[PDB]
Amino acid sequence: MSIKPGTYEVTSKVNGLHVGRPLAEDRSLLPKRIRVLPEDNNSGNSWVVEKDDDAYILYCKGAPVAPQEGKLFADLLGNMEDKKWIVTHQPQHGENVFTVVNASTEHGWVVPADAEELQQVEVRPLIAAPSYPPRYPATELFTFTQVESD
Repeated sequence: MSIKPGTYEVTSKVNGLHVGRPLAEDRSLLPKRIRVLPEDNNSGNSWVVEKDDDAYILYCKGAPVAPQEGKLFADLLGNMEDKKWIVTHQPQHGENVFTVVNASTEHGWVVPADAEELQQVEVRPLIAAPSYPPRYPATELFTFTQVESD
């Protein structure tokens, strides 16, 4: 698996849309949904990927992301558990394509095939064709494209 630590733009293979947080959110410290974004509402969504021992912590607009009740959020308060992710290259699906699977829950990022703009990214057990290598549905695949920073 693994991925080089650094700063990345992330898109869903389902629709090519960026994943992250939109321009406008409440001023609360409530966990913020990570979403499929419209093309006109996706700036400031270069994720930071940091190695964390054997896994990765993934920051969107400076907050680490974590699963809760089967959905993906940015943790603004800091009390969310399960912040480590296994990020694995799936070269059979393209050069910069990855699955993202929680290191503790074993559930991975999923964008449903019929996701709408602004819909929240899910976190579910991943499924794959029993082929060699396994072939993942696009709903579980993400393109991580290294940027510079900001």
